[PDB]
Amino acid sequence: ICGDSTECSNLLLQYGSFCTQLNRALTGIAVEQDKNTQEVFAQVKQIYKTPPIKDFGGFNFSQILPDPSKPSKRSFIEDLLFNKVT
Amino acid sequence: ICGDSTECSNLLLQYGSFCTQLNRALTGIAVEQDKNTQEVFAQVKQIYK
Amino acid sequence: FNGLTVLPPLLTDEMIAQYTSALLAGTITSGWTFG
Amino acid sequence: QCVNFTNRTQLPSAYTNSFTRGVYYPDKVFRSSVLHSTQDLFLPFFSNVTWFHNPVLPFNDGVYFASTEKSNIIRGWIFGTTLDSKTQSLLIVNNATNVVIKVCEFQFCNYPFLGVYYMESEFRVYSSANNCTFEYVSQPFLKNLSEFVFKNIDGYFKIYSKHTPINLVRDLPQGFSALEPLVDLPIGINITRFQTLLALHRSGWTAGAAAYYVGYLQPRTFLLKYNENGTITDAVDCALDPLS
Amino acid sequence: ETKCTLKSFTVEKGIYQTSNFRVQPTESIVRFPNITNLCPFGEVFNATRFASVYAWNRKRISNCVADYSVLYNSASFSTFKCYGVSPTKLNDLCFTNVYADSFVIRGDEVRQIAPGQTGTIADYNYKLPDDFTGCVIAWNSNNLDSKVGGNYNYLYRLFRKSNLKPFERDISTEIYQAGSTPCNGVKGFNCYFPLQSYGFQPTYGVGYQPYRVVVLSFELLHAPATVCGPKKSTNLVKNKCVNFNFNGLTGTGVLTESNKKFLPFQQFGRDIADTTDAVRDPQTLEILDITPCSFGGVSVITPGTNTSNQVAVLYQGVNCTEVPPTWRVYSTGSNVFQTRAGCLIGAEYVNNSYECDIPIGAGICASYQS
Amino acid sequence: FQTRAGCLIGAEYVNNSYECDIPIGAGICASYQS
Amino acid sequence: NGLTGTGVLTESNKKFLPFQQFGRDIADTTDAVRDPQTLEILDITPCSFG
Amino acid sequence: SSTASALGKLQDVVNQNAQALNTLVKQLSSNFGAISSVLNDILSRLDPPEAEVQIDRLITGRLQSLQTYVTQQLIRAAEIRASANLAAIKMSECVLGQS
Amino acid sequence: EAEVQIDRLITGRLQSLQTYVTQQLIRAAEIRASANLAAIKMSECVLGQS
Ligand SMILES: *[C@@H]1O[C@H](CO)[C@@H](O[C@@H]2O[C@H](CO)[C@@H](O[C@@H]3O[C@H](CO)[C@@H](O)[C@H](O)[C@@H]3O)[C@H](O)[C@H]2NC(C)=O)[C@H](O)[C@H]1NC(C)=O
Ligand SMILES: *[C@@H]1O[C@H](CO)[C@@H](O[C@@H]2O[C@H](CO)[C@@H](O)[C@H](O)[C@H]2NC(C)=O)[C@H](O)[C@H]1NC(C)=O
Ligand SMILES: *[C@@H]1O[C@H](CO)[C@@H](O[C@@H]2O[C@H](CO)[C@@H](O)[C@H](O)[C@H]2NC(C)=O)[C@H](O)[C@H]1NC(C)=O
Ligand SMILES: *[C@@H]1O[C@H](CO)[C@@H](O[C@@H]2O[C@H](CO)[C@@H](O)[C@H](O)[C@H]2NC(C)=O)[C@H](O)[C@H]1NC(C)=O
Ligand SMILES: *[C@@H]1O[C@H](CO)[C@@H](O[C@@H]2O[C@H](CO)[C@@H](O)[C@H](O)[C@H]2NC(C)=O)[C@H](O)[C@H]1NC(C)=O
Ligand SMILES: *[C@@H]1O[C@H](CO)[C@@H](O[C@@H]2O[C@H](CO)[C@@H](O)[C@H](O)[C@H]2NC(C)=O)[C@H](O)[C@H]1NC(C)=O
Ligand SMILES: *[C@@H]1O[C@H](CO)[C@@H](O[C@@H]2O[C@H](CO)[C@@H](O)[C@H](O)[C@H]2NC(C)=O)[C@H](O)[C@H]1NC(C)=O
Ligand SMILES: *[C@@H]1O[C@H](CO)[C@@H](O)[C@H](O)[C@H]1NC(C)=O
Ligand SMILES: *[C@@H]1O[C@H](CO)[C@@H](O)[C@H](O)[C@H]1NC(C)=O
Ligand SMILES: *[C@@H]1O[C@H](CO)[C@@H](O)[C@H](O)[C@H]1NC(C)=O
Ligand SMILES: *[C@@H]1O[C@H](CO)[C@@H](O)[C@H](O)[C@H]1NC(C)=O
Ligand SMILES: *[C@@H]1O[C@H](CO)[C@@H](O)[C@H](O)[C@H]1NC(C)=O
Ligand SMILES: *[C@@H]1O[C@H](CO)[C@@H](O)[C@H](O)[C@H]1NC(C)=O
Ligand SMILES: *[C@@H]1O[C@H](CO)[C@@H](O)[C@H](O)[C@H]1NC(C)=O
Ligand SMILES: *[C@@H]1O[C@H](CO)[C@@H](O)[C@H](O)[C@H]1NC(C)=O
Repeated sequence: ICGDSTECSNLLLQYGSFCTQLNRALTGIAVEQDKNTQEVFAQVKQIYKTPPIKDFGGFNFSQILPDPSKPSKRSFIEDLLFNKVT
Repeated sequence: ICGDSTECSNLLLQYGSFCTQLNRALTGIAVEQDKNTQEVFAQVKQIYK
Repeated sequence: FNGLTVLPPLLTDEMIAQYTSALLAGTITSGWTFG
Repeated sequence: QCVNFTNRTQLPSAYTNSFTRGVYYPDKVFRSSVLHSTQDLFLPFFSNVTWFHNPVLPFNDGVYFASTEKSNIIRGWIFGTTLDSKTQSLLIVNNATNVVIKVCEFQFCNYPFLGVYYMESEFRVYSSANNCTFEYVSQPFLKNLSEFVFKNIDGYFKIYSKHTPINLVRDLPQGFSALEPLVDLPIGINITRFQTLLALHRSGWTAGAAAYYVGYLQPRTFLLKYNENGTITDAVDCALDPLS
Repeated sequence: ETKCTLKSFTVEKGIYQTSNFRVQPTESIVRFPNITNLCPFGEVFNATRFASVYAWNRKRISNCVADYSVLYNSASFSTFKCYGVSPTKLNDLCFTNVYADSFVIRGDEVRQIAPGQTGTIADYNYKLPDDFTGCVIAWNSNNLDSKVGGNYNYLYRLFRKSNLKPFERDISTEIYQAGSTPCNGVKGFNCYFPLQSYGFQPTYGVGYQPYRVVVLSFELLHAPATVCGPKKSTNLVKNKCVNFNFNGLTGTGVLTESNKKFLPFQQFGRDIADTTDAVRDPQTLEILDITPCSFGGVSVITPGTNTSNQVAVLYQGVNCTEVPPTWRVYSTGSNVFQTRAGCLIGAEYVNNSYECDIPIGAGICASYQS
Repeated sequence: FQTRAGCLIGAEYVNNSYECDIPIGAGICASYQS
Repeated sequence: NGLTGTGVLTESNKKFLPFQQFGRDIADTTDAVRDPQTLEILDITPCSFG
Repeated sequence: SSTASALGKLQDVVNQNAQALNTLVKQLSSNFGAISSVLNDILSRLDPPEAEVQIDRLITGRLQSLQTYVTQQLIRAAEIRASANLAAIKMSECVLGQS
Repeated sequence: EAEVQIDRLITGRLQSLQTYVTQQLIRAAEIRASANLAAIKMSECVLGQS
């Protein structure tokens, strides 16, 4: 609103607490986003790992499991999704 | 807000784009209503008799 | 009016009635299979 | 020192397409890689532009003057209202040496020109100049397409120029090129008409290859694009096409 | 600070945003063009002859250094009233293409020289613009512009077909047809000469004596500046958040040698929303770029006042190289750390990883053992 | 062409019926083929 | 008669009581006027826009 | 891999946020009835007894803009929270068991 | 004085329009929630045994 002005700050101070609740609402929104992400994804208590040898009767999950080569440890489909949207 | 007046339009000109952002919401609302109707009713691919 | 406009809906009531008639005929004749 | 003639040459003023020429930098502000929408005076895209193969033409809002010139035959410019000593007029002469701009109550005759001698020493455009204030001297303004824009806004006379190499024979090139600002004059006159001067070889005047393109401006809105180097590379007119 | 901003004597274990900090500026930089010369104000003011109302004398002032102290300290000016700027800052600014319009009017009509004013000369002789910027000076000239024989050289208009545009000039002395029957260039009934002479005589009292009026009109940052004040320039310093006044353009930030290219006619540049990102100094004609010196929010981490009184201060989005809301105590030898969220002062990084208490951001979270 | 939504110019009206591409209104819409 | 406005004027079949001068329908929107010279009931419609 | 424009929802959410921020930051370049849209200039030009009025006009305009932006953000956050709850439910039944 | 009077008129009409738009947005959100519930109910109940 004021951009580093003493006169503007003094003039705005007499308007009362208008923007304090705005800052509170923005902080609440950010906390809400964090809670949304955490509650959507953190559905498990531990971290599991697939066995190194995989023989699932014929089904092939290589396209969905993460690839050890990539440092991001993101699978092919995840890589495509990340690259598509920017 | 002007009723076809030049002075009113000139005075409003120095307010920036309240009007663009205002009009940008009604269109979204209308598209939302159309999507609501389409998703509620168009649950099938063919028409039976 | 006074600068306000009302836009007509994309889907007419006849098409909505046609959807409902098709759905009802399907559920009477086929059941849950057509879903 | 000017006399009447007998060979009343009539220029076959044809019509042709303006295409997308006549875009100039509107402000003195640097912008890079940005799309800016500005409303000002411009030459409308795809408009009628007159081609002359020396009559009196109105000034209107502004004037766009183009020449696919060889050896720079065109020399001068005369602006005014009645083109007499009664009303203040303006004159521009770009000879082989520094260009001269004057505003005076000149007394123009029927067929003003410079005239050259074959070692050239001749200056007989006008006859008298009694009262006047402002003068200006600068470096000369001038096979090549030369484009100039003359604007008169708020007692300010803006002259914008651009020179380009050309190879096409007759029609204007279907390309885009910005016009950098050249000269600003803080002098206000009621200019409404303008002329053109030729460098005829006086030894018997011989000036027949005097061809130029003349167009008129209008106020409208453009959308210009500034590239990474701050040079306008594309423009879009607003009130021309629903897609536009 | 947290106790003051939370309104309690007890604070639980949590993170609370307190305030924000900025890097304060040091010294100041004033840069003005090297050109200097006394500006010709004597002729426009001390003029032997003054034209009529309908023929107000307009003069242009450019490429000069103007001192407004002499035009303000003198008490010879009966009225000195400005609209766009306070008179005390006239010598603190730089303009281009100054205009001075001078004339002589009656004493009672001095009130008509104002924006949005209706009258005789304010409507048919010289109409000021509604958004006028500049100043108006009026003073008494009875001893010089009034003679015992009566001065008939001052002619003012009374009749006109329509009103006058702002800053318009009309000189046509055409016969006015005041009735249905046209005059056809013949004076008679319903025909009047539009110009009339003043009755300036020394016998007249106050309000009727001739008054000399000068109106000064300015511009506000529309072109390269040419008329600066009497201020003196100074040297420039780079890589320091300082205050700058480049040819009237004021601001605060840090300057750097820019790499963008300016065409020989361009002065400065901007990218989005009046963000002046480059300047050309009027003296060296060199390109510089401006960026604001760093600032950002500050937050605290505490394990709860019930447990201890140790806090950790986090500055958001600020490079840890420069940090020293002074609180210099956390700048001597305390442990420091850098993360994607900013810089942390007062906490020690530990390599072990386990399910944790209060978070910070970017996957890094703090807790109590220190 | 005249529609319950208004008046449309530049595009011709046909008697066929396909899937809707650019919604117009009142149950009709246009597509590119002109 | 001092009441200003823009629109298209048509003939109307409304019957004013002999002492009114101009009518309206709802929300203070004029819809009919009586010309002082002829005393005829007209109808006002806002000309099209969109 | 081949077909594009298959992620419309996230793209339009990002576009809405970006355009909201863009118009909010663009609103700073309006006079709002004052003499200039930059506060330092009006501070440096005229007397504070009138700078108070000019800055008051700027303050009320910017307050209106900020309040509108905050309200729009609140509505969008509510919608996003509803969508997140639906996604969490879908993860609860469809993934961890047969529905 | 005309710009002042027009300013008062336009600003008041501005708060009126803003309030109308906000109420429309809230009502549209509620209607969207109701429509989603109706679509779900029509999905499980009409097309199968719930
Ligand atoms: C700048 O020049 C223009 C030239 O057109 C001035 O406009 C007026 O133009 C008319 C031409 O139609 C001039 O002739 C006059 O026409 C009227 C109407 O037919 C007639 O009643 C007069 O007897 C005369 O013949 C007219 O002189 C001219 N106006 C003036 C004041 O010269 C325009 O006014 C000029 N502007 C300035 C600031 O000088
Ligand atoms: C699972 O599918 C992947 C993807 O097709 C298979 O990886 C391919 O294997 C063939 C034969 O070895 C190679 O020619 C391809 O280059 C491989 N593709 C990639 C992207 O590496 C994988 O072999 C399949 N696994 C099983 C058990 O069928
Ligand atoms: C009047 O001027 C025209 C144009 O300069 C002259 O026409 C040219 O005459 C020469 C002489 O043979 C020709 O080579 C050119 O081709 C002509 N040009 C055109 C466009 O026709 C004309 O001869 C002159 N007449 C007089 C009497 O001087
Ligand atoms: C923009 O300005 C530059 C600087 O003069 C022009 O020169 C190019 O500079 C880049 C990097 O400095 C080089 O990679 C190019 O090879 C240069 N090209 C030429 C022709 O000199 C550049 O041409 C201008 N235009 C563009 C589009 O960059
Ligand atoms: C017009 O003339 C008067 C008198 O010559 C000038 O007043 C002088 O101003 C200078 C500068 O402040 C003083 O040092 C002199 O003492 C003044 N003279 C008198 C007699 O008081 C006045 O400055 C001139 N006008 C302008 C615009 O310069
Ligand atoms: C804080 O600033 C320093 C210096 O400005 C940054 O150090 C530079 O880091 C970049 C890569 O990030 C290197 O290319 C430079 O050579 C470094 N310069 C110096 C002088 O060390 C440092 O990275 C900044 N902090 C963060 C977190 O980025
Ligand atoms: C309005 O004044 C005119 C002036 O005569 C009159 O209107 C005429 O009224 C007679 C009968 O009263 C009609 O037959 C005419 O057609 C009317 N018009 C003209 C042009 O004569 C009458 O005095 C007034 N009309 C009213 C009060 O309705
Ligand atoms: C204007 O352009 C049209 C289109 O080519 C042309 O037919 C016409 O001769 C030109 N000149 C005039 C005066 O219309
Ligand atoms: C060209 O113009 C200049 C400037 O008026 C003049 O001095 C000179 O004599 C003219 N002629 C030549 C051949 O330079
Ligand atoms: C100069 O101007 C005056 C008045 O404007 C005029 O009478 C005179 O003819 C002009 N020319 C000369 C040479 O004085
Ligand atoms: C034409 O313009 C070019 C600018 O690219 C210049 O080099 C040349 O000397 C000019 N004249 C001719 C005859 O090419
Ligand atoms: C121009 O400025 C430079 C540097 O400030 C100075 O050395 C030089 O004397 C100045 N020249 C003039 C003509 O003012
Ligand atoms: C605060 O600390 C005391 C000291 O051990 C402890 O008894 C008390 O339970 C603590 N308060 C809470 C809320 O745990
Ligand atoms: C944590 O481990 C890394 C190994 O890369 C080491 O460099 C670092 O010093 C360790 N930190 C501490 C506090 O021991
Ligand atoms: C569409 O069908 C109607 C009904 O027969 C017919 O009158 C009309 O000509 C047809 N139009 C086209 C383009 O087939």
